[PDB]
Amino acid sequence: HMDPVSVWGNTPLATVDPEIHDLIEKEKRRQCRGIELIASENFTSFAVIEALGSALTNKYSEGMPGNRYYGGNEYIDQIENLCRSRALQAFHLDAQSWGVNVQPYSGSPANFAAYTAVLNPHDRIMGLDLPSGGHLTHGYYTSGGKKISATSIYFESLPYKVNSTTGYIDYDRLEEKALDFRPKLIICGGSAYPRDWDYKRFREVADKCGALLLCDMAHTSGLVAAQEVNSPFEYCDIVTTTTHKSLRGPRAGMIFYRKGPKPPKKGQPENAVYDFEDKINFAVFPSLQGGPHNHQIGALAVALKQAASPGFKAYAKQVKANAVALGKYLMGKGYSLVTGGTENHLVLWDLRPLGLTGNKVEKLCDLCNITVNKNAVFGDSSALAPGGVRIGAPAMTSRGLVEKDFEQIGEFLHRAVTLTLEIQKEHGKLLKDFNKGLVNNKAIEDLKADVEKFSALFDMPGFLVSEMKYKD
Amino acid sequence: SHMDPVSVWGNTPLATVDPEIHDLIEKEKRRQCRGIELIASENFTSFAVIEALGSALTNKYSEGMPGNRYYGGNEYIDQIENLCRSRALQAFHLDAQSWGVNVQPYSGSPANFAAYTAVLNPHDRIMGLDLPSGGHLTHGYYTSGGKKISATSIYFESLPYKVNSTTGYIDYDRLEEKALDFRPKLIICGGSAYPRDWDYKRFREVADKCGALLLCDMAHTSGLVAAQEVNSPFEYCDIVTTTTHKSLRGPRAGMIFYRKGPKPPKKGQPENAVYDFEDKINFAVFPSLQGGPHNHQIGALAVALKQAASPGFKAYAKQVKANAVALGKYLMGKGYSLVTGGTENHLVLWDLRPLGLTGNKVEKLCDLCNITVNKNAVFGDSSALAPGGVRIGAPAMTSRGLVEKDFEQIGEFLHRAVTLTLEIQKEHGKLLKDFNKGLVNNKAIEDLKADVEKFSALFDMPGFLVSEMKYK
Amino acid sequence: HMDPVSVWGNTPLATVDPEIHDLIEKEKRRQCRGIELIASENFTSFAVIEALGSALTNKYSEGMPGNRYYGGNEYIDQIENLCRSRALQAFHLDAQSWGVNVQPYSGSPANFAAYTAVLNPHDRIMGLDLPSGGHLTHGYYTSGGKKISATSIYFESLPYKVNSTTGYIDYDRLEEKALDFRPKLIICGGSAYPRDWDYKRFREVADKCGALLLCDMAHTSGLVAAQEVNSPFEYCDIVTTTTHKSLRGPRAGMIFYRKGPKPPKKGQPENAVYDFEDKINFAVFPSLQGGPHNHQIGALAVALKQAASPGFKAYAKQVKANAVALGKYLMGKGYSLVTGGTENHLVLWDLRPLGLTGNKVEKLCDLCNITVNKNAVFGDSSALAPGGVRIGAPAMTSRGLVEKDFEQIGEFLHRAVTLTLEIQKEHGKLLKDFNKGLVNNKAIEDLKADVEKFSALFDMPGFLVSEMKYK
Amino acid sequence: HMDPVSVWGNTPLATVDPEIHDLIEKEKRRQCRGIELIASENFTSFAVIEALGSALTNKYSEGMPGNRYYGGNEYIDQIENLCRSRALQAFHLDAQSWGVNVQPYSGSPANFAAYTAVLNPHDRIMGLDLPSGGHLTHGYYTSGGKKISATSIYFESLPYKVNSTTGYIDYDRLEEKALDFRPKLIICGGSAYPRDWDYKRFREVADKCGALLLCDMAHTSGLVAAQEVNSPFEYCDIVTTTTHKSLRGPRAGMIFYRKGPKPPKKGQPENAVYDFEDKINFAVFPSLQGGPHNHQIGALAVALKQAASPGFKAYAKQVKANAVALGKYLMGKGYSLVTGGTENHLVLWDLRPLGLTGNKVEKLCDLCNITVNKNAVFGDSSALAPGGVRIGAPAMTSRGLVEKDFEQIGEFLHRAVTLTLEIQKEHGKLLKDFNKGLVNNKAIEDLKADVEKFSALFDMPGFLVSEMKYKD
Ligand SMILES: Nc1nc2c(c(=O)[nH]1)N(C=O)[C@@H](CNc1ccc(C(=O)N[C@@H](CCC(=O)O)C(=O)O)cc1)CN2
Ligand SMILES: Nc1nc2c(c(=O)[nH]1)N(C=O)[C@@H](CNc1ccc(C(=O)N[C@@H](CCC(=O)O)C(=O)O)cc1)CN2
Ligand SMILES: Cc1ncc(COP(=O)(O)O)c(CNCC(=O)O)c1O
Ligand SMILES: Cc1ncc(COP(=O)(O)O)c(CNCC(=O)O)c1O
Ligand SMILES: Cc1ncc(COP(=O)(O)O)c(CNCC(=O)O)c1O
Ligand SMILES: Cc1ncc(COP(=O)(O)O)c(CNCC(=O)O)c1O
Repeated sequence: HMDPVSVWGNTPLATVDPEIHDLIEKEKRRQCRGIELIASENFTSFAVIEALGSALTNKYSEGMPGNRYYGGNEYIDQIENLCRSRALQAFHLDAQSWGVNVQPYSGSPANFAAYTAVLNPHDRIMGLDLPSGGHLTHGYYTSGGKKISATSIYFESLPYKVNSTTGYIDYDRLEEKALDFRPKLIICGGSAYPRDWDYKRFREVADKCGALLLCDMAHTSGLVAAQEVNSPFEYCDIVTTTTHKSLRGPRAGMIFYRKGPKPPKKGQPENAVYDFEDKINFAVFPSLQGGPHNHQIGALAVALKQAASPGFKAYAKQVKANAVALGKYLMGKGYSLVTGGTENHLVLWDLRPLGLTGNKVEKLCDLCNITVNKNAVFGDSSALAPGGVRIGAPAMTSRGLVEKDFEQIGEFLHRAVTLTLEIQKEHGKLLKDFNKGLVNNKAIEDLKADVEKFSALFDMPGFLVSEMKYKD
Repeated sequence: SHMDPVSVWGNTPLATVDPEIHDLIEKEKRRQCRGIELIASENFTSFAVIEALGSALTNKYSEGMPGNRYYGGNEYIDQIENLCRSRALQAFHLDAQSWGVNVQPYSGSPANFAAYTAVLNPHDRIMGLDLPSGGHLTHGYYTSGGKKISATSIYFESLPYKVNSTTGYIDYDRLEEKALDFRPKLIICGGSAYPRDWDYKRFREVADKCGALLLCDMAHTSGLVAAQEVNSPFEYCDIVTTTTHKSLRGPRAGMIFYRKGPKPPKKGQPENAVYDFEDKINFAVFPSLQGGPHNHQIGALAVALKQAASPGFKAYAKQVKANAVALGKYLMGKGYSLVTGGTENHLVLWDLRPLGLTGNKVEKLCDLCNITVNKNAVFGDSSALAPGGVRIGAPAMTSRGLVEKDFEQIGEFLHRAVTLTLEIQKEHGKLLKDFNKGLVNNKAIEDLKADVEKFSALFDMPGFLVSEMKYK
Repeated sequence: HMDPVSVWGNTPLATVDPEIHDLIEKEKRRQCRGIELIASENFTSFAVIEALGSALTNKYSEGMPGNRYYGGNEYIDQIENLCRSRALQAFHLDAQSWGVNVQPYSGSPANFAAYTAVLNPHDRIMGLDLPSGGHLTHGYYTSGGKKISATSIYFESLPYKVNSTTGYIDYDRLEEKALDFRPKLIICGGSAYPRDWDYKRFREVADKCGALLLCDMAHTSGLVAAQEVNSPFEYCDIVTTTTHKSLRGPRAGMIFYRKGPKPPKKGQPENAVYDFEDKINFAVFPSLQGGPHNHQIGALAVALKQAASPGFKAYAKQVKANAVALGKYLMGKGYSLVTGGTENHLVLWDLRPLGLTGNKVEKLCDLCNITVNKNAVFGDSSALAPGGVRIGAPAMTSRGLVEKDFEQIGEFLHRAVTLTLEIQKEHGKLLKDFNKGLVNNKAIEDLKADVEKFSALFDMPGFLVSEMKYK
Repeated sequence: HMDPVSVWGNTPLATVDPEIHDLIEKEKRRQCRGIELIASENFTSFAVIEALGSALTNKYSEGMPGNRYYGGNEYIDQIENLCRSRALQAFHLDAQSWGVNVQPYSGSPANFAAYTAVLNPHDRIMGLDLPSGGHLTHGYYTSGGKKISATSIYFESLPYKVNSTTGYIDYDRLEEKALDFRPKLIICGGSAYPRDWDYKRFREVADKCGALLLCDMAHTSGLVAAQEVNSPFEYCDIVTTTTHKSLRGPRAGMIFYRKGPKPPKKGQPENAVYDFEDKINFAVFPSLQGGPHNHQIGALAVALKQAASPGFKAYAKQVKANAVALGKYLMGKGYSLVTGGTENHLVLWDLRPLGLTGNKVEKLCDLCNITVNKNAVFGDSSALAPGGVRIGAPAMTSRGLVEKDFEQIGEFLHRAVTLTLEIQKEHGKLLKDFNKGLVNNKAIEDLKADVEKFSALFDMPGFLVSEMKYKD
């Protein structure tokens, strides 16, 4: 016999799947009881989460609002239309000059669709090299010639790099490379670059070589919405983004593109108009994706409303201030930060002067409930044991931490790195030897206890701590 | 210019933070439980799945594999993903020594593109079921006019195989002849609108004769496969891809299953040869194509896979098939043309061309009656806007507890709707603008809508509590 | 010290390089003392040869006449212009409707340039499958999936086949495949197809799937010039060819292409014109080739004047009549010819009913001074030991042989295949065992002697038999 | 009736085709009555020409000696074997360490086959940029991004350039580009580079990036054979060449490749052997070409015997001395030569400091029977009106000219450029205006007459002037 609808279909998770329920409750506790510093993470709102976990998941809605491949989309269409209009509003865009596709499943799908829209297979792209701070999907292949991202397989990549001494983008080498390589598309924006971008110069280079210019603002999108960093929309043809990083929304992607009359250009006819909209929509669907994830789109619409608020503007300001305060504390202890500071939400910490690799710092921190990620820095070839760790402010800022709290985070990090060195000095640099120091280390247990005491006190968005299964 | 307290932006319910989106979700909830939802790729998932989907799991970056991540903090995410993978193998009755599974694909189209990228180089040759014959977009779809539609016909070289134009069954002889001439690297089986089971044994014989890999995309029928109610592709295929939101009744996600261990003996193949899909498939998903896994989808999928392994789910799958057959017999008794003259799965494909109708007209009129279908290509179609068919599926309404007699009532509603569509076309014209005039103040549409809603209200509804919904 | 110009630069080959001179003299004797049946071979004229071996070899002339990348082309331009105009005249083409590029180094370069002009990498082509009679450059990959020609690597090939029982092109399967595969270019013409081509049906198929239509007439180009087979120009967008086969010229290629207004077609705009010329020229140079080989172009101009003569039409008629007479004799002995005859210059002889492969027949024939080539027939997978031999009439017809002489050739071939069977019957099918039967074989010696006696009855173009070193 | 064999087949060209015969005789006179300075031209020997115009043209001989697809090759095989063996001898190569394919129809076919042998479509190559002196087939696309050579279409090119101060290859910039772009193949050798090549440094760069190293020695092959320039064979994996430039043979190409045991390398198994031979042969045939041109192969065998002689070594020395003397004379008049001199057979003359383009100098020289070619120099973007002219010594040296005669050539060139300036000064820089000065110009007539008077006296290889139709 079939189970009654109520039994399988309405019973709460806690009863249907106690194993998964318990693991989610353990993860909720973990998010509360640690210092969460992954620069691409955030804590999104309960309101976003209620839309994300909703009956919107049940609907097939391929196509565009008002031109679907399925019936039943009267309300899904209104949700998607509201999501798109709120996206334009959040970034201060005129709807006659910009459009947006909100269907990409995540950031990497958004980028691959934007590229597919404007490029044929094997067309040439240039993005920021991964060890210089660019993303996998900006054309990443290794210095050993190994193609990693599919954006280096289906397209031809030549990454541009930062200056090897200052850590800032080398705009002169960018121009020289672009004039030699003749890319169809230049990508700006990054995953681990701690400075703002001269989009005007990128536009000058793109015009000189006849390339399209795309900005991937995934990491700093929340700061862009708050008008706290340079706006890529002033100079770029296409702007892609994720929505779950500094924008504090669900996991999703968006592709913004110019519409309407083109600016004057010698060699271009008069009354010319942009022609990105149809190509970008087609690339997302039917070229690459299938059904939109409407629960993500609904959740994203919520997040875009929240991003347009004065409270969100203050949040973005505080993110930047917290990142600067943390960077200043770390440099005050003698640590090496790439570019010697930050203009955004992250710092990239070069551990090579200490004789450490980022995997060791990440692992020790993780045992202490300090959540970071090892990260490539300039010149790295090892993804297993890169030379850096990357620290971001969005998630802890969302819990209400201010500059003095981020100075405490700096001291926790300083204690963690000091302990990592002590373990390496005692047990060795080989990872199998280093790991011996991670067992029954009283200093690790004591640092973990201190971190938990610090972390547990702060508020947590997304659920009620008073209702959670694990309060200790 | 202060930040909002965490409680205000971060803990307040959706109903207060975003009344507009809340109201639209409430309207969509009513729409889902007050009409007859017949899109064959839709289902109504459980509340337990939805609670995992809307959870703190959305906040985590966890690129890599369990135990080998690019970020710290994955102690519990790793346990959730491991449980998802093990439950996936268990749901399909697979030995872990012989099969593995990647549960990170964001959806079905991402799963297929990653599976192809794993085993194919750009421009390698594929053969899948042609879209008008019932195959999916991602099976290499380009049109009979030569227009490349799916990226699977751009980045790879496609030659679709077709059904027999008179019987509607796959033409296995032309499949073999085509494969021996075209020499594909990969043959794809499984479909989106094919109403019969698949001779996987014959597909394996063809693949062996031409040296191809064999992949089954069981997206639509995966729930039936898990319940052992249709042929298992795992007996004969190298790789099996699927979505999880169709007959499997889970969240929107994809999975890629692949063989592991020793290869079966083959002449010319060396002794002790082993499969080598695992590393390539994992690498294709990440870092080649995707970024961070969507852990809330993975957790929700783990729940759905536990639910799929139950005796109640097997009974559900049996009932889905029985309902589809009863609907088909009812429609054929009236004279309606079903491809292959019936069904062996969860759907029927209905050719409207003998009536002089296109599927967009039927879909539009049905929608006004709260009967949710999709227009669908049938053999020989070239129009996606106005195809010659409509596709009807049993999973969603079967999940509301409907049995055969209820599906006969659905058949009568569809007969009434198609009759009304034909009557409107006879009175108002075949041109869409003229036809549309017949949809205003149509008393028979209103009567049918009222009858549909009264019938729909007789049944329970999974995923949310009807007693608590805003629009009662 | 440098050698004086007269020593290194003006002294004849016979003194500068006796080894190469002696080998050329032996090759000259071989060509006029055997029976030369390779269907793609001919004996070109002394006049063609004099232009081929000339100071034209010294010139760099990249570009087009009147638009060169080098100085000094006052006369090279006149030679190339005359070659092009004579090419159009030889094929009865109006210069308003057809142009031609005469720079391709050979046939395979001509085809690759024609494809490059109209296709992007990986665009789809369909040509006649090699075992069905098509050329390597028509998209050849094997039934085992191994890409052989670069035309299956840089482009995406789906070959069409002959009917497995009749040997004629299966036009219904061609159309069905083209509608499914949607090629950008369909190629017709072949290397071992013994029948004429329904270019009209090819045009109907090409129009149904929106493809360009190209004919590679390399083998039969001489017959086309003589209006002795169907003209591909009536229906094809592009016609490629070699010049050294039935056309009886130097080794070179040409690409003909339509110019001017396009014929009426639904959907295409009014006043639309062909746009092949610039693309085809650019593909030849600077895309693929470097300097034209002006000695080949000059020699080609000579051959094209000779091909337009009344004597050449008579030659082309005789080539066809000789091929038919040869095929009739062979079938009268019970041999299996693909399609049961011929409409062109060649026959394709299926040896499989005899239990032989073409490599054995080719090898025994070679020992008798009967020059053939083993050849794929339908279903073959082995290039080493294919199931057929291909026999052509152009070369021996150029020595003046007529039907009764080709009947004697048929008898020599019958003797050779009989001896091949006798050796296999005694020594077996394994090649190493078969080869043992070729040592001190008195019947081989007798057949060779009869072949040389017969071959010496006829004149020889291209050089004077009376002046050759080895008489 | 057919024409008798003697009539069509044995009658001399002078009777069969008086039009073509007369044009060849006019061309023979032109070659005698001018100063022929195209650096890629030569005057080959009568002995070469007799093999080139021979019955060898009649033979189909696809395959390799002893492994043909046609009967009848008993003597063609001996000719090809002798050509190959003499090719190895002429370049002082051990047959156990090097092989050679002598079937390429010309230089561009040789290069495309060599690339096809070792590369897949879209693999990466780096060659000398055309304006820096590289050949079309070294990956030429323009600074405007226009793909010109098929070697920039079927493969992915990134050219390396000369240093703008010195005019020599900038080896550090080559290394930097190679490490960023990661080519599969690096090409050295050139068409208009007036200096020798540091093959040792090319090998160091290739090893640092894991690339194959190919030298295209087409222009200087005669100097290489005479051991008068650096040997590429010491360091390159593959060496391609034409045979009609300084080698003084027929128009043809050759591909040399390493064979036998590989040199010691960490990260490579012991007893490793080279594996180029079969791939190179396959690329030439059956991949790209059809029947070999046996008359070219026979003529090439003759030329290779002649190239191995002591007289040819003296010729190669004289070519270099003549180019130096010419360059010294031009620089003494104040002209600008790229790199300030030459180490090979050519000089590249930058006309830009004069306010001239190379098309004007070429046209005026051509009217005076001075045969040159306009040529790109560093920074050029115009193929129509490039900034230089290229001048070579091989052809006139083959007529017996020595250093003092090349000083006279320098004065004729000086008069030509002086006249070009005077015409431009009077009539203007616009080509239509400049062309007005080329009509009824007494100074052009006097220069032409002086050139003819000078040129007519010298000997001419390849035919007997005493027998030519036009002696005035
Ligand atoms: N500048 C930057 N930092 C970043 C990212 C990025 O895209 N750009 N990431 C964006 O997510 C994460 C790192 N993601 C990476 C994924 C794969 C490889 C990589 O090279 N993998 C090789 C080597 C593996 C190994 O040695 O163990 C491979 O997978 O084979 C590197 C980084 C986090 N930090
Ligand atoms: N350094 C160098 N010099 C050389 C050659 C070479 O390959 N490299 N050549 C080797 O043979 C000749 C020049 N060949 C060339 C062929 C085409 C174009 C080119 O860019 N053509 C464009 C633009 C034509 C136009 O503006 O009129 C085109 O064809 O569209 C340039 C040079 C002679 N000198
Ligand atoms: C600049 C940038 N763009 C796109 C993405 C991709 O988003 P998805 O992971 O949702 O595909 C990232 C992810 N970067 C993750 C990190 O820096 O840790 C990114 O940093
Ligand atoms: C066989 C098959 N495979 C893959 C997919 C793709 O799943 P996503 O939409 O999640 O990308 C579908 C979707 N088919 C939807 C339908 O038939 O209506 C499908 O039918
Ligand atoms: C270095 C080089 N390589 C190959 C070639 C091609 O040879 P073919 O033209 O036979 O294809 C050339 C021609 N260079 C001619 C010139 O410099 O004027 C060349 O200079
Ligand atoms: C139809 C056809 N096309 C092109 C070619 C190529 O010509 P080249 O060999 O010059 O590249 C051939 C050669 N066919 C040779 C044979 O059938 O024996 C051919 O048969």
